[PDB]
Order: sequence, then C-alpha cells, then structure tokens
Amino acid sequence: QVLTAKEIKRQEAIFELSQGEEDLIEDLKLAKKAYHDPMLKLSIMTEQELNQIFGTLDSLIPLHEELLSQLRDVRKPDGSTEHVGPILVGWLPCLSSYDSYCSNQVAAKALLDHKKQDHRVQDFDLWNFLDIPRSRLVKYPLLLREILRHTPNDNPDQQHLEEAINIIQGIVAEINTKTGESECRYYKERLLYLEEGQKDSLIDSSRVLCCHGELKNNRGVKLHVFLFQEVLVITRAVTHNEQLCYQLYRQPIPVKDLTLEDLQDGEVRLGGSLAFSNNERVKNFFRVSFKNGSQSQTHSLQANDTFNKQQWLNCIRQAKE
Repeated sequence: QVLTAKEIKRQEAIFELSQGEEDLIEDLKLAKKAYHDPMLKLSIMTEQELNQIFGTLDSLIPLHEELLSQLRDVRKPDGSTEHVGPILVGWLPCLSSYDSYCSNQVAAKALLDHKKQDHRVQDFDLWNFLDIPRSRLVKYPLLLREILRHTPNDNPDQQHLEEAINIIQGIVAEINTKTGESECRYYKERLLYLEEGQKDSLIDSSRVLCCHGELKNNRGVKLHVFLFQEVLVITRAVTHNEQLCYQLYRQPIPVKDLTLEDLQDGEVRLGGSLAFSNNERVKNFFRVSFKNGSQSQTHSLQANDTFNKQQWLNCIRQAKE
C-alpha cells in the first residue's frame, strides 16, 4: 500500500544480494582468464600446480550462477522483487560443495606461498582471490539479515529468511572448525626433523594452529614460523622427496617458556649479506628467546608490515595467555 522507507531498503538489500553473486562470478571467471589460462599457455606453473589452484573454483561458479539466475527470474517487469525466501531455502543445499573447497584451501595456499618465491611467476590479486569464496560464504548471514530486517511481519519471507540465515550460520561454523583442524594437520604432517631433539610431544598434541607465516631473521634467512597453541616451531620451507616441507631450524620452543620482546625500529642489528632501503631492512622486528641451557635460542624476526607484526605479537601473547 503505502511505499515505506523500509520497503525501499528491502528492495535495496535484495538487489545488493544479486549484485554480489554477479561480482563473485565475474571475479572467479577473471581469475581463470587472467591467471590460469595465461600461465598455462606459458607454462609458468605445472598443469598439476595450476589445477590445484584454480581447479576447484570452477566447481563453485555454477552454484552462484544458479542463484543469480533464480533471483533474476523472479523479478517483476519493473525490476522489484516480492519474495526471495523460497529461492534461498531451496538453493542452500548446494553449498555443500563449499565443504570440499574449503578443505583443500590449505594445500593451495601453502603452494601459493611458496610460489611467490619463484621469479618466473613474480615477473607476472593472485595471492588473495582464493579467499573470495570463503569471504562470500561468511558474509551470507549479514546479507540475508539486511533483507530480513526490512521485511514486514505479514511477508512470509520473514520465516524463510530466518531459516536461511540459521542454516548458513551452521554451515559456516562447521566449515570454520574443519578448516582449522585441516590446517593444523596439514602443516604437522609436513614438518621435517633432520636434527636431534627437534621432535616435541607438544607439536604432536596440538590441535590448534593459532597463526603461521613467513618471517625473516636478522641474518637474512627466510623462515616459516608456526605458533601452535602450546609450542612455537621455526622452520625453512624446503623440498624433500618431491614435496614442499618445513625443515625445523631449531628445536621447538614451548609457549610456557617463550620470552617475547618487542623491538623498536632500528633496534635490530643485522648480519650477513644485505626490503632494500636501510629503513625497510630494520623495521617491524620482534624477538623470541628460549632459555634451555646449552641449547638456548634467540631469534630476531621481521614481519611483513606493521599490521603483521602486531598480529604476531597479539597471537603469541594470547597463547601465553
């Protein structure tokens, strides 16, 4: 009857939902056209490696095209939409494919982190388009709730939207839990212990990888560091028997014995052959040390930027508790 501001907001929310599907489809097709196809023709990575990076994305595109097609089809001649509830509830089951996808994400990301070392590739965001699908999944509750809050009590979409939101919340929570477990298992199976006393039961018992990432030490060594809930593991990414592995650099440091010290920019002292500007070389460092008699250790580690350095400080402090 009366056109309300709320109804205009509801139409905005519905239109926005479909535009996001369109944007996702466009970006995933673009990933394949600008990155996959081009690298394949120029053999920038093996067919194996490329299949492992864009291979699954192609199974997700049809899911979103189907949702978009249905949302488009239901619009009235004037472009408005009466109900989106039935369509969402009927489409949701196809999200089961996100389980398979999110589970293989760790292997793809691990490979991708290694490839940014290859010059052939870097002589080209290839590094983050893989996060697009998961980001969309995580955002569905927010997007559907934006429609719900402007949906009137006499509109049946209220119940259907409440249902869709609840179901997706359940899907996301489960996929996030499994992803966390898969990540921790994936890296534990790839740790390589080539020297005495590097194994530790705390690594074996870990079920949570708080955070991990590349850090460069004050001697120019590129390390991949893993903060499991109770133990820090410092490694170098290497290839051992056809596979990307993480060779322990020192014995693991139990979090209960890890002393963390923030270093101000310029406080670090560098060694070895010499980021390129002197200021870039001495910024964003922190120190981790471990008292262990003859095997005591100390590491001055450099994060990727100011934000990444804080992330590391926050995670280590949180794990220590």
